[PDB]
Amino acid sequence: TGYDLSASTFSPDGRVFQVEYAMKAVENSSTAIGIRCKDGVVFGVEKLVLSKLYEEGSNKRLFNVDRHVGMAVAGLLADARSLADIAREEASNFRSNFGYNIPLKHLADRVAMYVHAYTLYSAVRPFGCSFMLGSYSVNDGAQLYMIDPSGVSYGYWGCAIGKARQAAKTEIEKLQMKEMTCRDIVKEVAKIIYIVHDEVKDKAFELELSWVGELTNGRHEIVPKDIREEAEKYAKESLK
Amino acid sequence: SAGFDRHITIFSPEGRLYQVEYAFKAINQGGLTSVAVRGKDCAVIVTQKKVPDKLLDSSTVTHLFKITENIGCVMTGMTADSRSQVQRARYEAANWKYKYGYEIPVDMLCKRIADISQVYTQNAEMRPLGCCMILIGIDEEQGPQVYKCDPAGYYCGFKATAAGVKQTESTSFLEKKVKKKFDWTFEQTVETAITCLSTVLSIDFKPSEIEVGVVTVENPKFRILTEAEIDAHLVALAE
Amino acid sequence: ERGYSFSLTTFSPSGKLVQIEYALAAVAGGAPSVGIKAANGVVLATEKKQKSILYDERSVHKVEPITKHIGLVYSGMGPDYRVLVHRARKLAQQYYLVYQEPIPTAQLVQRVASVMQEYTQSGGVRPFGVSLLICGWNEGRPYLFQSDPSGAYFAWKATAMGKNYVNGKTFLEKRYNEDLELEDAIHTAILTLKESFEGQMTEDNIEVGICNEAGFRRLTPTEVKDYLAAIA
Amino acid sequence: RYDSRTTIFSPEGRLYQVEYAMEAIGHAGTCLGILANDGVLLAAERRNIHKLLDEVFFSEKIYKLNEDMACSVAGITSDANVLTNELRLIAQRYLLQYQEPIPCEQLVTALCDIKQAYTQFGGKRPFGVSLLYIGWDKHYGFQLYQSDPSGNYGGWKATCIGNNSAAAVSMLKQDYKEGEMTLKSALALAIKVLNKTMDVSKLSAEKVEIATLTRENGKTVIRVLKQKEVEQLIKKHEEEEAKAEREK
Amino acid sequence: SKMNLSEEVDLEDYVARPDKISGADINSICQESGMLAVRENRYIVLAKDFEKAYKTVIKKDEQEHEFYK
Repeated sequence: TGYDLSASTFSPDGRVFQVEYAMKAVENSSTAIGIRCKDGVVFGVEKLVLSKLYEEGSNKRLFNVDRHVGMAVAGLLADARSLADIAREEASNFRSNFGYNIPLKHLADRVAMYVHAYTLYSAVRPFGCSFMLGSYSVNDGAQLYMIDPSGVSYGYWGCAIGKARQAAKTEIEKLQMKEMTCRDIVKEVAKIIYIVHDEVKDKAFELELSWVGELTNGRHEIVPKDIREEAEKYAKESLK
Repeated sequence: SAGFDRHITIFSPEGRLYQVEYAFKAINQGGLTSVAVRGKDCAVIVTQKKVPDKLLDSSTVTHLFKITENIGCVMTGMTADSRSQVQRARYEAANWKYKYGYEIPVDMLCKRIADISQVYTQNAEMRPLGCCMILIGIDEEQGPQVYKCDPAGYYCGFKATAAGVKQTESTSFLEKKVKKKFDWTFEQTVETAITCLSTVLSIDFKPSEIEVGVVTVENPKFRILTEAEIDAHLVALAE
Repeated sequence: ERGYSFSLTTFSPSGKLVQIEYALAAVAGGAPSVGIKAANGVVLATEKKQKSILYDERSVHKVEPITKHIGLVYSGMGPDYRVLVHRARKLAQQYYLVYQEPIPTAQLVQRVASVMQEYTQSGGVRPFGVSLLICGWNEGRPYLFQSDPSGAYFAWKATAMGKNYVNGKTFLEKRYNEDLELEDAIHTAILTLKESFEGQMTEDNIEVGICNEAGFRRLTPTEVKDYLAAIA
Repeated sequence: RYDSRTTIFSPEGRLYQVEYAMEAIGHAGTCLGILANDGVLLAAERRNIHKLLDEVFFSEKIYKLNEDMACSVAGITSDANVLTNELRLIAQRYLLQYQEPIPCEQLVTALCDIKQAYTQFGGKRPFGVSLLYIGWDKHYGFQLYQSDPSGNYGGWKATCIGNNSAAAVSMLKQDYKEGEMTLKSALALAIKVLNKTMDVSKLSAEKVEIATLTRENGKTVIRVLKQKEVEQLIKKHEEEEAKAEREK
Repeated sequence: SKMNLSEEVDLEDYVARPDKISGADINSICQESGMLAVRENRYIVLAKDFEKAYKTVIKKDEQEHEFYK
């Protein structure tokens, strides 16, 4: 109280409260997980359908930053879409000024610095969305970076963001992502998403998958339905 | 007295800037501690590498950021602000090299960084970067140099220094240590840094949790010690 | 009148720009600094105490040169002193470029004070929490001025700023004579700092610099050592 | 309250910040000027008379603006410097544009316009400096001009600004003979007024500056009285006071 | 006077120091000297513990955040 009204005021104990509040906004959203294969990165988010009138794909949280980069936002969807636009702009500028695809580490660092710049001023508020970036290229392998409203971003072997972050993390540790390929790990991602779902507080959800790896020739695209359905079947095979 | 701590540009009745002090207190939020020691011909920095999760990529959690080949840094404090400050430092070093030819000395480098921090703390436009910057680098005619320089914009040269949650105890240990004149050798410098951090932390210092970077007169290039050299230094330290 | 002690662009009902006095109080809580003008030169002396032996004493110098014949000593906040010395150097170089003559000390002080005043006229910019003490040797006569965050500048013959400045001022007007010379001025600065100094005054703990006709130069630790040994 | 910023109007229609700035002027040292038939002068009091303070400029309170203008200063030192620098700038700009000296009132009007703009636009505090002006011009000759922090000026024959202004002005109005004052009589009156305007007795010469404006052979020489003539005036006033008490 | 003290301690060594410390500081110095002597199971107060107590009490700056000075 008193020190939490603006993003530029330090608390007496020394913590920017607005950033923590924006974090709490992210924690209020649904779970989005990304698992790095031995040979790629797979994205899966739990997209709740708020009303049945929607169009089985409206306001999707899976965004294509570039040909090889994918984003799996979780949080305030307007801020997430704006951040996806900023990431696309950064990737396009990097490609235009340097001639080659932006490395995932550099893109994550730049988008994080853009995010962190919004926790520095009183006239702007920190972003209310947390997003994870994934890409694959034979030159530098598979990378997966998660960026939260603070602007901090390090690579992850496997990360979750949203309400059931903790449960998704407990389940994802018992997976040996170091050696598995991006084929069965998609079924695993579907199974974890189905485990992390309340189903009595959240009425329904539409599972959407995404990946980038060797089997997608280094590009990021929507997971094909002809194997997304089998991932869903494996998820149903698990009782929860 | 307590009403003057909401804007950085407002002076306390006793003549203090409370927002700057709060930013200083924000440095300890990371829960990490970094210590830097200057030898006769080398400068060694070590810092905690906390990975409280098996799924983190330990390669990307490193707090040692290389400003240039002959200038290195360790950043303690809030992560995002520290990363912004290192990007600014790299830009400043590159601009100095482009504008004057010769590489920027370490003191001048984060003296410019501290000038940026000070202009931040004077004009109330952005919050000061809650991150302490510790610089190293071999400089000609002056030997090794390590300068710690802070959000307030205060920069100084140190024979040894440290910043983080466990700052005062580590500085007291170094005071007890840097009073006995002895050959400050590479081995001895790394050993004394590791002893400082271990004793202040009261931790056995498994090699996976400490990350070390050193610049030497013989090799004036910032080099980050990998697992093998860190373990060798620890075992040489124990015996 | 606690309601008017926040903004810099408002007048108190009594008519006091409260933030200026607050910055002055911040200045007076700074490190001691004393400067004396002798018949042949000017002496600037500040104490430079680190919290530990862990600090390189020679890395940061409280006494800095502006031109070949202008010095700077401060009492207050060092980070503000750095921007102040940078601005003073730029103003001196601009004057030199325009007029092809080393900038007069009075003119340098006036321009520096105008820079200091520039931060005391708008909300959102903090007054410089540091007061400068400026030496100089112009037209064959020594100069000594003090510039405040208020923007006011005067022509102190001899003064002490910072912590325990009252004691330093009381020592002055007692051991200060208008017809002294450079060595006596150095000695007077040494004793003036001494009674405002806690602990032993080492060659690293006190930084001095004379500002005579030969120009301003920061005395090396050897000269401070021999001067202190003569005093001690 | 209605004094949060200068742009706020009180319900009665009073700029409280402006009134605060004017009431603050009394904190400044005493400054006064007397208009005589053959010239005009200014008198100032040095509040800071510390023996450790060197006097190098000899014009800390009275500033020369143009070859035929001068001004006394009372108020905030930084604002004082800013206003005098702007005064010199306006004077030289008018000289460059018209190639004739400023008719005094124009320069005063320029300062008053700047000050009014400062008290009108938001984000700027009023200039807490009230300054007297002296000068000679081809249209009306010797003039004494007064400036307030609000930018309201006015022609005057003799005023006082600073400490104990009201008493000095009242005694000026009591014992000023219109159209019968010479520069010597004006100096004597200024010394008499400054004697008991300030609480300090004996009227030390080191604590008082006087500058006089004269019209000699069309040159308009601005003279600041040195310590010798000031001390001579002090002794003259002392002997006059001794003669006055002889009747007692 | 009431303390046991020792022959080797010379209070004039501590008095002549330029540090400006109040009478409360003197009392604190002496009490810390007694505590240091008692901690080492010694009933006599010597130069070393008195010096260490002096140094401890003299240290009053604490943080000061390094830029106010």
